[PDB]
Formats: sequence, structure tokens, C-alpha cells
Amino acid sequence: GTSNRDWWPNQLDLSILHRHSSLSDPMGKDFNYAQAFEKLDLAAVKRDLHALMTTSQDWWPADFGHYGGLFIRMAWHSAGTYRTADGRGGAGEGQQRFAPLNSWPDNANLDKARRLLWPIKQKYGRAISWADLLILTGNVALESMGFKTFGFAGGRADTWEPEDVYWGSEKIWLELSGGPNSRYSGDRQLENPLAAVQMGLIYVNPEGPDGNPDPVAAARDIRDTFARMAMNDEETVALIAGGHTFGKTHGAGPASNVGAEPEAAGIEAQGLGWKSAYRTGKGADAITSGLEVTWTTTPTQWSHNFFENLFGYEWELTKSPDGAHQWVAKGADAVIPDAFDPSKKHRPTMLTTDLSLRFDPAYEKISRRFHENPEQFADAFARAWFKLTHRDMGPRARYLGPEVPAEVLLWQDPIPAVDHPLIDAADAAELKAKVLASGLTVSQLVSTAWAAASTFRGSDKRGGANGARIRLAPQKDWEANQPEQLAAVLETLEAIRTAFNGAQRGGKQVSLADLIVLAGCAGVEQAAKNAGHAVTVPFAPGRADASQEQTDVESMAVLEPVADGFRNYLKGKYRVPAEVLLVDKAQLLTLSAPEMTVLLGGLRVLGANVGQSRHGVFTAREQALTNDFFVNLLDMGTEWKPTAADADVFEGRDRATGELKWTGTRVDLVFGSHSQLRALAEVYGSADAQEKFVRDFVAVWNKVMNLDRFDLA
Amino acid sequence: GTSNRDWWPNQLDLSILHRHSSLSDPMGKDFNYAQAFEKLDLAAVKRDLHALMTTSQDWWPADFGHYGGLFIRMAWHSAGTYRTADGRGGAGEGQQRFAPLNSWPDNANLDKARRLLWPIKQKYGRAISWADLLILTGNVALESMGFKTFGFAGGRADTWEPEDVYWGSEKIWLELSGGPNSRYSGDRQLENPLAAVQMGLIYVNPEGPDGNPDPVAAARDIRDTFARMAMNDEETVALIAGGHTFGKTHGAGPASNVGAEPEAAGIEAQGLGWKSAYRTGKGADAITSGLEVTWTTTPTQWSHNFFENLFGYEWELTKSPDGAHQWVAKGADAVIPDAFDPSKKHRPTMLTTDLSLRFDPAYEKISRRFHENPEQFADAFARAWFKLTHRDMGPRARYLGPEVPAEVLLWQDPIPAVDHPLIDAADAAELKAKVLASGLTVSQLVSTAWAAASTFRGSDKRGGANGARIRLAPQKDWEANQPEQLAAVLETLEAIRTAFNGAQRGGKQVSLADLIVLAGCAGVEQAAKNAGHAVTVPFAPGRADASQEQTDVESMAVLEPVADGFRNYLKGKYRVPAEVLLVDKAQLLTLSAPEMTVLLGGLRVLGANVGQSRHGVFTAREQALTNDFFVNLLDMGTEWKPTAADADVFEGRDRATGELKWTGTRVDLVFGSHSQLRALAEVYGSADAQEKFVRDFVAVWNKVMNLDRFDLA
Ligand code: HEM
Ligand code: HEM
Ligand SMILES: [Cl-]
Ligand SMILES: [Cl-]
Ligand code: NA
Ligand code: NA
Repeated sequence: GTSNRDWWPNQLDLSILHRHSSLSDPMGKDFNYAQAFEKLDLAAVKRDLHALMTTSQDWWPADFGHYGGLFIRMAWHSAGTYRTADGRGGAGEGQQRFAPLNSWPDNANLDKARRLLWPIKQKYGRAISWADLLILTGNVALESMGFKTFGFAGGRADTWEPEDVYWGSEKIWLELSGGPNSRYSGDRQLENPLAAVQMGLIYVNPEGPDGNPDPVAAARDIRDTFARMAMNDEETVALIAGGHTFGKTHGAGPASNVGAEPEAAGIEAQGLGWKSAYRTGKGADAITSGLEVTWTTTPTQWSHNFFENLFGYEWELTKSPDGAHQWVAKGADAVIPDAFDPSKKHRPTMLTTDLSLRFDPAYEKISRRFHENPEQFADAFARAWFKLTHRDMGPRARYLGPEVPAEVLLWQDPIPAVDHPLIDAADAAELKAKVLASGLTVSQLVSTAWAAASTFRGSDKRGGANGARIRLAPQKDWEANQPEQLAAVLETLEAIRTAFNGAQRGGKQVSLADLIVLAGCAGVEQAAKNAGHAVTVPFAPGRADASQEQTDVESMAVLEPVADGFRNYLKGKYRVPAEVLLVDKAQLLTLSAPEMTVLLGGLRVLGANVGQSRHGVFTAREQALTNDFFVNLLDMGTEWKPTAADADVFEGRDRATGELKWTGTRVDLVFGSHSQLRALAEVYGSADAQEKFVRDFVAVWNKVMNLDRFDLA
Repeated sequence: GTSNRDWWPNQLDLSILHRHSSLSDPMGKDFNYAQAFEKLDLAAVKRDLHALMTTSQDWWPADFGHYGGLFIRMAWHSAGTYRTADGRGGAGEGQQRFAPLNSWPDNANLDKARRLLWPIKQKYGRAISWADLLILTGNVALESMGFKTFGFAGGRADTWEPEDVYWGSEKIWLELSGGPNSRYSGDRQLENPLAAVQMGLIYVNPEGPDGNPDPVAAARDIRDTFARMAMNDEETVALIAGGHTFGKTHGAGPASNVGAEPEAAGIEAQGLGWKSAYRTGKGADAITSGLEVTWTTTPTQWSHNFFENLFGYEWELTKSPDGAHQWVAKGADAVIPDAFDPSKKHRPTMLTTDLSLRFDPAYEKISRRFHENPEQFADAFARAWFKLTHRDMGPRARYLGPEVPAEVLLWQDPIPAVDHPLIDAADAAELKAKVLASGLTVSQLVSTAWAAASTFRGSDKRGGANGARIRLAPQKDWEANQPEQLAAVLETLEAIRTAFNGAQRGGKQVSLADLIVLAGCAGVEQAAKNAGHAVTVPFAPGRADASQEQTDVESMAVLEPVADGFRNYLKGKYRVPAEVLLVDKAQLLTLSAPEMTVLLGGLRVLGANVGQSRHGVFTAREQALTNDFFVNLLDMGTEWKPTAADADVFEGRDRATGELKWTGTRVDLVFGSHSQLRALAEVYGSADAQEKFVRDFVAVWNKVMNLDRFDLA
């Protein structure tokens, strides 16, 4: 069946904006997962999980009689797809059960782990999501084996279809670097937004970089990929040594024995894959990665034996039964247990990437400190495991249940509690009137509130106007935010705020976070008024102001908009067309095609463009909220041509006279070009659409203002 | 960006079931187009369209000063994608403005026609859809040029994204037959469901079959493709000769001059394509098909000149300025006007496919009758033009506005008016009790009402339970409908109906159409009771019984379900796997993936399978409405393997014992295989879901029972 994607493989793809519709969701329109989970008996689930760890199923027998290691791995892979660049991946939507992740080679045999959990999923039904369950099971595994976790939060709602994520351009699973779709260039520079060394891997190659077993050079890939998952050196050592305190790898026989991954398997396989022809195909004969390493003398118990071994022996290169490179301690006694035969013991073994922890000079200092002080190791791994498994969950307001840790961590971008009465509707009207009387313009008001709110991304639920981080480093200095104009606006708003708070009785006060958003509302209302329309923009107070000390400047860097088509802004020259970056930003902001369309056409005529550019400002009444963008864009009396100086800027000229009327960018003109976007623009550019345009603009404006307001959920 | 489609190009694609969500739709959830159109001033629209006909724009100057010909073509292409096999295509959704149809070669320069209509669309806004407007414009073109149309109905709501339609497998535009993805096999057999000879054509190649200028062999393609668009010989001759009474073709220079189609054109083209480097690129120099033919001496006026020319001259083969085959009149004078130069005239010309109307023996008899009796030609073309442009609109109850023809036509599958009081809630309870007391089983009741209602298809809105056509030829004889069992159920129902109607006072009576559906409802109620649930199934009366004379048996044949996964039925072996045909049927029935899932799992346990097959009957309490299908399908204690005798049938055996528990087909097992469908199955197979299952089943049941109920819309 030949498709549009085949005929026009470079057209913009809008279907990413309409995933996760009510059509695909089996739960009713009013189903609220938070409410279901809040009544779950979490202790009873955990008791069932605890029992499961030692209840072996014959179709996938438990190593050492304990599934703990398999489930830690499952839970680390669920969380380990996360990329700080865009917030995509991570455990927060249970995407390991869908394509492509369910069939990545690094997820081999995790289908078995998920199937072992079906009886418990089934028992508790909608009260616990798959997404939550994968992580909870990892925690219970750790607890059952003697490790004290840092806590657990529920609240990850299930999704019902694959997310659209750019995982790379390679067309071959696990393809070595330097091919025609190489994710590397320069001196081993991995392209953004990617966070793994090869297609279908979580982070790095366990044999070493493109299979070269050099622990020193493997360390470089480890450090780079972990950093791209937001983990520093201490957290990376803790997590890798922590995880490899448990279980074993599986490489009993040659990998040519292993059949089709789950999405390619026969229907009879009932969602499982990697069926193996090697001996029994499972248990003692299991093949997963092709490596055959067991790290500790007690694989089903927390210990400090990973570092005891790593430092206590000298290591020699050897090959597994699939020919993969790995390491053995030859001077050692056979002290490591066999997973199925009580009369067999084995020498200690390590992966190339484990030895990275000892032979990279920076990691060795951390590993030594953890070796000498296993209490510090345990605390670091607990904190890192929590961060790993929660990093994409959003503000603490989304955390559910009785085990949420009370310690507030800097990586959570914390927001102080509000301990005072909020402004009411009358107070909000008085504040809007003072904002408008200060002389701040519609353009300034709208640009500032847009700049504060539009940092939100739905992928990990970071960003948004809550916190007033726009006044702090680094957001106050981001080029897109127009640092000098921003500073002038914030100074006037802060004087309004000081006066208003100073006049109050009884504890009432307004945060700068709320006032920045409310001021933006007043600019939209004024713009509507300038066009002859009386509207009220909704506004919900309750944001609080975060301090500079509560704001990790380096972690904020990924939220900088380097492309924001809603402000006609491109920080530099990119390989990806500007219109594709626009749909990418729309997806992160959780907007549908119609909402992206209304919003951008309004922002254009309100003066939200960076630098006061005229590109796309197709109106003679700037700062009035009208549908002028669409009416003028779609006017066939105007002819458009790329400029001689810049092919990404277009001149719109009267077709008869040649007079220059407008200029625009690819972001502006795609609304007149793309067949679906133009059909949208036509709705808003029709003679009967002034009221609809205004109402829909206000609704999406309000939606953007509230994206991070999980305190009102 | 490598996608799931790339890695697993044969996995089942469910996104076709979630197209047309509220996310992609710019209108609000409550927007009702029928109500908007009912308030449009249609007379005012028509006046503006009349004015447009002769308001020539310099960017696409009107031939002969009159756009009429261009617009008739536009309207005929809008309607001309329709295939009777599946009901897909046609004018009813305005799909000509989206990919791929906006860029098919046969739609070249229809982008210009649609852009000429933007000022009018804009003026009237949401009150007239693009889909209605394309057809109305056709009609007005005809009227402006002196032809009285048979009428017009509004009510085609606009859609907002491309429909998923199989248009063929060729990867080259216009590919000639016998390639690696050939749509032809055998003795020129066109594959179902296709209705055109080459990818990107409406019906046939105007030069002749695969470009061979043989009018007799072209006739064969014309007859086959037109039949596959529901037109017989009389209607086909009328439409081709009627249409070619107007306008001209465009082939002024070589086609190498013509650039990118709209979906491939640069952004500055603003949604237009086929920009030509030949001379002015437009008007006198236009290139569209590459042929250069003008049929009549008055191309802007209705006349009888097409058949005068066809028969009045002998024809000689020649070549257009692009090298295409076409025909010129032997020894004729230059009598045909030039489209732009009043001092030029041309000899009469014809397409190969025009000459088919004279050289095919069956067409020649019709064409001669129309030549001798122009009033018969005029009436047949008016009727056929109405059929062409309304064939996919569905029942007459959907037709809006003041120009709807009062004559009821066979092709509309008409349903008699209801002229009598309907049964009320008391009467429905009494009828259900009589149904249940007759001894009809749950299986019989549910299977019969399924068979009656599930013929509906949303593509052209044909089919459904209204009319009671299940009791008529050919539906009563369809293998899927189990003719002998069906007859015995209809006999018992008809006795119940006769007794009930016989006892009424006033004119109250129930239709057999209503009673079939009501009886199905009673079976669902009884099934719920068998499972210990108290359930009332909604029922809406008002269906009427159609007669055999109101039921075209040959046109009904396309509605026969040859694959119906909801009854585990496959009439033969097909190229397409059975799970693909299931999702196809789900689409035609307007079901989302969750509705398809719930519905099939219920039907299985209610005994709706054809032939009482056990395949997928995963319950020990058949005829009880439970979620057993899901709970048993997902039981990992059961292992599935294909049978020796049939690889499309599977045995489910206890994994420990080897005992045979179940058998299933690919339709059954795909719910335990495909990662998205299995996620749905898991919701319904959870311990907390029996109530949700029952409720969701009754909702989708009722949906299916009401699919054709446009009288309640
Ligand atoms: C440089 C980073 C890492 C590399 C290259 C890596 C590599 C691997 C490989 C190749 C396996 C064997 C898979 C099999 O054949 O069955 C495995 C097992 C495992 N890994 Fe990792 N690992 C990494 C980090 C982590 C982290 C961060 C955790 C958790 C905190 C983790 C926990 C585990 C566990 C528990 C197992 C054992 C599986 C079982 O017992 O079935 N690893 N690792
Ligand atoms: C065998 C079926 C048919 C064939 C192969 C066919 C072919 C064509 C072609 C090749 C053109 C020239 C396009 C161009 O270069 O601009 C055209 C024009 C047109 N056809 Fe057809 N046609 C068919 C049936 C129809 C029908 C059913 C109608 C309407 C009832 C229709 C009405 C028109 C009209 C009005 C034009 C003229 C457009 C103008 O003046 O710009 N034809 N046809
Ligand atoms: Cl994601
Ligand atoms: Cl369609
Ligand atoms: Na994410
Ligand atoms: Na259709």
C-alpha cells in the first residue's frame, strides 16, 4: 500500500500532534489514574511482588531461584532511555511495553520479565499502571535482597500507543559508528538529542566502544551518555556498581540460536520474542546479551562485593560462549555460584565497562571511596536510583502514595510551599489594571509571559512559569528572552508587586510567578480590547517563587529554546527545517495542530517576536488581537518569493503592482503551504471567524499558562 | 528518523482507527455542520459562483473567458475517486484538498480551480464545506452554461486530514501495467478494491490502455472502471459525452516544462503546483494532461455538438505538442474556437476514449440514441451527474437544503417513510419478552442482529439494519449470514411481528427492521442475565422495511462480507492476512481500537461465530456476557501453536499437562500478540473489569445498531 510518506518522504508530519486521542484510550473520558492509585493497597502489591521474586516459572526459570536481578534490569532499562536534551524517553509512560522499545536488542528477554508481572497487573487492574508497576517491581527486588531504597512515588499514568521519538537514523540494529547514518562526527561527538552509542542500546556497548575492549576508552562513552541522561560521575559509578551487585548476564551459547524480536515474532509467540534454539532455550541455557558474567559471590543479596572483586583481583581478557569480549580474574578461586547447579562454582568476571570504574582516573577516585566506605556507596546508589526512576515525573505535586521521600532534591526544580491566602478575582482585576496603567505594552506583557511559560515540556514535565525562574540565572540571560527588555519588564512588575503586597492585611500576597502570568493575561485582554472585544482571560493563582539556591543552573541549560517558531526565533543554523522544529516545540508544549495554528497567528499580531522582527507580522494593527495573520497570509493577491540574501526569508509582494507588503520565514509561510495546516488557517481566516479566533486564542493561551500546574490537577 | 514502519513494515497499523479525532479538528466538539448549512443562504452562494465563472484571474486566465469547463472537471475529479468495492473515495469528504489526491497527475491544475474558490469559501465560512462547495460549483458551472441540473444536496462535512485508502502498490506515478506492483493480472483483471487503471488516474488513460490508442480496447477499461464506480453503460456514455460537451484539454508544449506537484513544491508556491516554464505557463500556454483537444464549436455552452462531431467525421490519429496520442477530424474545416485568440479556429478533435463511445458496439447504440434524441441525452446526463456527485452521501435523510430532488432513486437504497405511531418503552419490553419466550437462543438473536447491522460502512454510508434487507435477496443468501439458520430466525420473528401488529389499535405497528434489532438487544440482555448482570440495552425504534423492488441486487453485492473477524469468518484465502482485514472492517464500521476489542471479545462468548465454530470461544459459559475471552486469552498457563493441517488455526494447550484447552484463528490471537491490542485486552481481562467490559460492550453494540440512523441525527 503506497502512502503519503512514500511519495513525499520529506513533508512535515503532523500526526505526532494527534497521538494519545480519546479514541485510542480504553479508559473512560473521566478516568483519573491519581485517584485510582491513591486507593491502591500499595503494601499488598509489594507483598505479592516480594513473593514473586522467588516463585520461578518453568517457561523462564529464575537464576539463583530469584528474579531480582532480571527485574532491576527491567526497571533500569525502563528509566534508561531518558535524554536530557528533549526530556523524551524515561519510565514515566511505560513505553517499554510498546514498539520499538519492547524489541530493542538491549531489551532482550525483558518481555519475559513483563509477562511474569501480568498476574499482579491483572489482580490490581487500573489502580496500578504498568508504568508504575515496572518501577515498583525494581524497588521491591532491591528491598527483597537487602537494599534500603530512598522511596517511591506513584502517578505515572499508562499510555496506549508508541510515542514519536527520534532514536537515530541508522537502518540496522546496533550498527557500528561511521556508517552512512552515523550518530557520531568530529572527535567522537554524539548528535543531539541522542544519548546512546548505537541504535537499540540503552547507553553504551558492554564490550567497549564499537566492540573495542579498552576500559579507558569505554569510560569516555559512559561518561558522555550518562551525562546526556542527566547523571554526573558520582551518580554513574553508584548506579553501575549498584546494579551489577546483582544477578548475571546471559550468554550460554551462540547468538545465531536466538530468533525474532517480539515485533517480528509469529503470532503464536503471544507477544514474546528471542525464542532460542540453544539447548532448553532458557534458564541455564539462556542467551540475552551473549556475555557470560556473574559479578558477585551473593548475586541475590546486597553486598560490597562488586568493588571487593574489582579492586581485589587483576583482570585478563577472555571470550564468552558467543565470542564476546569480557574479563576474568585467573588467580581467583571458583568463589562465584552457578545460577542452577549447586555443585558448580566459577571465577569472578567483569565487563569491559565495569573495569572502566577502576581504570578511568576520575571514576577510580569515586570507586575507591565507595569500596572503602560501602555505606556511602549504598546512600549514593539509593539517591541515584530514585533520581533515575523519577527524573521524568515532573513536579513533586504529581508524586503519589505513602513512600514519597520527604527530602526535596535540587534536580526536582523545587517550588516552595505556599503558606498564605491567594489573591481573588477582584484582586486579579485590580492587578491587571495597575499593570496596564504602568505603561507596559501588550507586546512586552505577552512576550514576557510567553517566555516564562513556554519552557514547559510534556516529555519530562520540566519547565513552565511556576517558580519565576525567568528572573534567575540562566533564564534571565537567554537570548530568546531578550535579556535587557526582560529586565525592564520584571523591574516594573516587581514594583507593582511590592506596592500591592505592602497594602495587604491578613497575610495575603501575590508571587512574582503569578504576577508575570497575570500581566500576560492583562496584555491579551488589552489586545482584545484594542480590536473592539471585551474578554476575560482566565487566571489561576498559586504559583510560588523559587530562589537561585533552589535552581541548578547547569540542568536548566537543556530548557533553553534555541528554536521557538512561536517567537519566530532560531538561535543558529540547523540541519532540520524551521517548520519541523516548530512542530517539535508544539509537541513538547502538548499542543494539537489547531492549537499550534491559532496560537502562532495570535502571537504574531501581538508583537511576541524576538527582536521586534516584522517577519510574519501580517497586520496593520499590531497589538490588537485579530485574525489578520490568516486573512493576509491566505490572500492570493500577494505573491511570495525567497530573498536573494536569505532563502529562508520570503517577500510578499502585490501580484499586480510589485509593491512589497510583508516578509516572512518558513515558519510563517508553512501555514500557507502545507495542505493540512492551510486547511486550519482557512478556518481562522474566514469572514465568520473573528469570535472563534479570539475564543480559541484565549483557551490555548490559558492552556500554556497552566501546563505545569499539577497543584491544581 | 527511523520509524516502527521501517523496522516492522508488515505489523498491523491501528492509526487508521484513530484518524479524525477531536485533536485534529479545528471546530469545537459540538460543531454541527448540518445546522450551519441549513442556515446558509444557498441562493447567495450560487449568485457569487455565477459571477466567478467569468471573472478571470491573471495568474490562471479563464479559457474562452469562462471557468465552467475547469470547474466541471474539478467536480467530476472530486467524485471520481469512488470505488463501489469499499465505498472509499468520492466527493463526500472533500479529500481532493489533501494528499495524495491534491497531487495526483490527473488532478493537475485543479489546485488552481480550488484557489479560485477561496474568496467564496472565506466569505461564507463554516456554513458551507469545501466538500459541498466543490460539487455546488460544478452544478453552477453547468447551469451558467445552459444545462439544467437534476438538483443538489448539501451536508458533506469537511474532514481535516487524509483518509487512509489503498490506492494501489505502485511506487511510480502512472506506472504502466505488468510492473512488480502490477494492479493487473490474467486477462486484464484489475485487482479489487481498485477502480482506476494506473496510479494517479481517476478512471482510464485518455490515450488508450497503457498508452495504446485503440478505442475498442479503451472501451473495455472504461466499462470496467465505471462499473467499479457504480455506473452502467447508459450512465457512462451520458457522463463522458456530457462532460466533453464543455471546455478543453491543455497540452500547449512539452511536459518537461511542468514542475513539482503541490505536495513537492517549494513553500513559496503557497499550496499550488505544476508551475510551467512553457511560455507564459498558463492560459493559451497551459499544460495539464499534455493532450490538446477541444470538442465542440461552443465550449462554453450546452449543445448537441459532441455526438454531431463524433459521428459526423472520420478520425485520424495524430500527436499533441507533448507527443500524446489524440484524434483529428478527416477533411474538416477549422470550426472550433480558440480559447484566447478570436482570429484562430481549429479542426474538431477527440480523445481515444471519446471514440470508444462510437467504436464499442454497445456504446455506439447508446451514443446513436442520444445523437438522435438529445432530450434523452440531456435527462440521462442530468441524472447521472446527480448520481456521480451524491453516490457516497448515504441515505436521503442526510440530504440538506432547498434543491434536493424529490424523486427517490434506486441507487439510494431507499427506505420508505414511516407513517404510523412507533412502539414505546412498554411495547418494547413486551416484544423482548415474546422474543425470549419463543425459544430463540442468545446466539441466534445476537448473530442475526449483527448480520443485519454490520453491513454498514462509513465510507459511503450504505448498509445497516434500516430497511430489513437481510430478509431480501441477496443478503438472505450470503454465506456469512448462515442462510438456513437466518431463515428460521426470521420466520419466528415474523410470526411475533404479525401477532403484535394484529393486536394493535390506532395505526401502531412494528417494522421487521426494528424487531430484528430489538430481538438482538433482548439476546444481549439475556446473555447479561446468564452471567448474573442486570443490564438494559438501549433501543431506538423507527426503522422501516424496504421492498425487494427498492433493493438493487447487483449494487448490494459489494456489501457482502467476505471477511468478518467479528464472526470469525473468511470466505476464502486472500493475499491480506486476516487481522488486516479485521482492522479494515473496524474502520468501515467506524470503530476505534478499544471498541473493536470489546466488541469482538463479547461476540465470541455470545456465540456469534459463523457455523458455531469454537475458534476464539474462550469461555466455559457460552451465551453469557463475560470478559472470559480476555482473561483466558492472556493466561500464560496456555501455550499456542499453529496446527499441522492449517497454519492459520492455532491450538492452545496447557503448558504443564499438554491438554488441549482451546483453538483460535489469527483474528483471535492477534489480541494476545500485537503490543497495542494486547494492552487493550489487558484492561478488559483485569480482575476489576467485568463491569466495565459489560458496559463498554453494550455501548458499542448500540453504536453498531444505530450506525445508519440518520433519521435520528
Ligand atoms: C555502562 C552502563 C551499563 C552497561 C554497559 C550494562 C550492561 C549490562 C549487560 C550487557 C547485562 C547483561 C544482559 C544479559 O545478558 O542478560 C547487564 C545486566 C544487568 N545490569 Fe547492567 N549495565 C549498565 C548499567 C547498569 C545500571 C545503571 C543498572 C542498574 C542500576 C544495571 C543493572 C543490571 C542488572 C541488575 C543486571 C542483571 C540481569 C539479570 O540478573 O538478569 N546495569 N548489564
Ligand atoms: C473515460 C473517461 C474520461 C477521460 C479519459 C477523460 C479525460 C480528460 C482529460 C485528459 C481532460 C484534459 C485535462 C486537461 O489537459 O486540462 C479532460 C477534461 C475534461 N473532462 Fe474529461 N474524461 C473522462 C470523463 C469525464 C467526465 C465523466 C466528465 C464530466 C461529467 C468530464 C468532464 C471534463 C471536462 C469538463 C473537461 C474540461 C476541463 C477544462 O475545460 O479545463 N470528463 N477529460
Ligand atoms: Cl517518549
Ligand atoms: Cl476516502
Ligand atoms: Na520522557
Ligand atoms: Na467514500
